[PDB]
Amino acid sequence: ELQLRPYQMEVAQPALDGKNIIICLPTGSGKTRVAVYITKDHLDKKKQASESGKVIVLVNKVMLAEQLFRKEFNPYLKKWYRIIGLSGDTQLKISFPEVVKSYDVIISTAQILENSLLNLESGDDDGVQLSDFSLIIIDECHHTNKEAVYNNIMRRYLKQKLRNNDLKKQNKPAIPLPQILGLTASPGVGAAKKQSEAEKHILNICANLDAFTIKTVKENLGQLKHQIKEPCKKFVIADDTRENPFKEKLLEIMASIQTYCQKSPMSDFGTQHYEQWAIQMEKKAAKDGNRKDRVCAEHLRKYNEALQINDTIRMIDAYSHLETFYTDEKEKKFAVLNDKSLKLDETDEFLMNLFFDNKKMLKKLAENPKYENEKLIKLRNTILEQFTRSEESSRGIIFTKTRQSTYALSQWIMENAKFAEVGVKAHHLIGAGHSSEVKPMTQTEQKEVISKFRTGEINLLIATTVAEEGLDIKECNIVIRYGLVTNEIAMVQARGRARADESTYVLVTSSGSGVTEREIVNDFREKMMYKAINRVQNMKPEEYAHKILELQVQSILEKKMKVKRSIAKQYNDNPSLITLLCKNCSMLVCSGENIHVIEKMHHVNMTPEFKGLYIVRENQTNGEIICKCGQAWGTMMVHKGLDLPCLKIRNFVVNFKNNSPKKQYKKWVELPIRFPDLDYSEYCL
RNA sequence: GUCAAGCCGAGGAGA
RNA sequence: UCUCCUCGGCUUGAC
Ligand SMILES: Nc1ncnc2c1ncn2[C@@H]1O[C@H](COP(=O)(O)OP(=O)(O)O)[C@@H](O)[C@H]1O
Ligand SMILES: [Mg+2]
Ligand SMILES: [Zn+2]
Repeated sequence: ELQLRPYQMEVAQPALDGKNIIICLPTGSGKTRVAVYITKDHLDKKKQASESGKVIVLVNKVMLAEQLFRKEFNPYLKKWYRIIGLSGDTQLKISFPEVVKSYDVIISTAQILENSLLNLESGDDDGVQLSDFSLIIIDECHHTNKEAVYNNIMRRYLKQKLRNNDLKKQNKPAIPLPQILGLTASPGVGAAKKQSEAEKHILNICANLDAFTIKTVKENLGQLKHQIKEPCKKFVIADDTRENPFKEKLLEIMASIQTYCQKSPMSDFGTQHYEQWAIQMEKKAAKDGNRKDRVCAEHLRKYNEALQINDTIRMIDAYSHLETFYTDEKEKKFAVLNDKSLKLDETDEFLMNLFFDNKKMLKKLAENPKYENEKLIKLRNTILEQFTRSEESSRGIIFTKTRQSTYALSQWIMENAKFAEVGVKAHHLIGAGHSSEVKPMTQTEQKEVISKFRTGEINLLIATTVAEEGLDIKECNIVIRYGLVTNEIAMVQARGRARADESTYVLVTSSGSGVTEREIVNDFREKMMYKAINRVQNMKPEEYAHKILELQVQSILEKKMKVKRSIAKQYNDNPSLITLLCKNCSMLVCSGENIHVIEKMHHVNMTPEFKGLYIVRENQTNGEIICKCGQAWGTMMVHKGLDLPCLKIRNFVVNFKNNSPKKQYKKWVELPIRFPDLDYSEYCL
């Protein structure tokens, strides 16, 4: 039933007899289909030889497992073989190693594999080896770089390859390694300023995958072009000539707080260097115990966030953001005040009497349809133009950086009627990150959105970086780029998603940022890498071989050194040689001896002395903890009945017993000293 | 069928 | 060395 194309045949041809190789063709050229044909050929070959053989497909995401368990492998190969798709959300029943030798055609998110490998290498948890396979197939090879996921697998593969080659000249017995087929669209250039460094990068990839060719289509090209096309590029620039009543109204507050602080930014309001200045200022102030300087740092950081979204989003969203923030703040203050406690503050009183007195005003200055936003009006024009031009023949995708962005966009495009009168149904899309003010999403919710859009029930999918790679849509036209430039790969992989006729690509930039600049940079890199590929394809085989062997050895030796600096590198097993203080206030909290651990992940104290100090701010089981001063400390945790209040070290501050170089660490794993697990013998009767 | 929390690794961007 | 964003994975719990 599965049908082929000609160029598919010629590009596949060498892989059909050994030849572990790489492929790169433009998006939507049957890469999956040619892979599927190679699967069928491989296994039929191994059976007609009466030999054993199995296949593992690797992706770098969680949708693609079921994407390709639904649409391309399973519908064609169900008859002759069993198939199974694995991800980070499919509740298995057996384990991974057992299904290595049960279903015979697997598909996996990557890290499942490496987990099982290092389990086989560390303990007796069953695990798996590479000799338990006959073929690895890869999608989106180009992530094979410095310390990525795929790279560890290929490091182990190359190590065993060199062992095989050392046994080539020492013994007869050697292990037959599995074949490797890599697929991509752009192997991509890793930050090279020239054509030659880019060539070197291609060779680094190819040696990190044990390649022999690339096999770009050149012969059967008319077939491609009559069958495949590209969109038309389009730039959309918009400049500001407004924002003096609102934006400057906030820069006013910034100057006011700085003149309350006596601290010079020495840079511009509304950027990242200003942020970094505030961050280091805060870290030093907490390293000094100085209040009045960390706190305006944190607030000015919030104002900078508000400005940076004001570069992208209306006044109203930032008003909402800081409304949530100071709402939480006043909640903490009232919770402290409402707990045999009488005291008042001077800083926080100043900040709040500075803000809330302008809260109503800024809400009044928020709602103004005149200067809503340049880029937003521009996309209104672009969108409505397209969705009027197509007459129900639309399928939309939108990209951006953050998620709060996406939520606001979906909300507001549900609000406005010019978008609803056309009936451009909308929904956003994100990866399962349980960290935001935003409400997170679920895997099943993601898949339902995929199905509703492929159904066409949604007309525009707002998507974060989960949606550059994959999402084999049947046919869509309109894709855009809301003020985002990362590299050449995101550009090309998004610019080729309109798998349909009369496709378009768009960028939406502000003139006050080097964005279209990097647009052109990525364009040049795209032109550059094809020339580099044409160079290496015409390379001599023996010279190619020598170079890839060099780079294999370089990758393996680099691992070893990165291992040498990580043998221990910090092994002071100093249990309680510290004191943890609060960070806002310089209030002592705990020592190291009262601390214990659960699950060898979570660090906690479980003594009444730490108990009778904090407050539980209400929304109910997982409660949030706060300080007496007003600092947030941690979250509750009900572990085996024990109501242990766990915390985050990033909120607290260090003070050693020896000489007190106060520091911040941002996470537990970084620091040297060790804490023990908690024997439950305590807290009994 | 629902929800919450924390931990870790990696990439990209910027400085 | 720092920051931001993003992604993938792992455990605990509650309905
Ligand atoms: N042999 C074939 N004949 C016709 N169309 C094909 C064939 N093989 C694949 N396709 C088309 O290719 C599309 C899949 O492209 P795909 O390779 O998944 O994109 P990407 O390369 O970005 O992963 C499908 O929509 C399908 O219609
Ligand atoms: Mg693909
Ligand atoms: Zn405190």
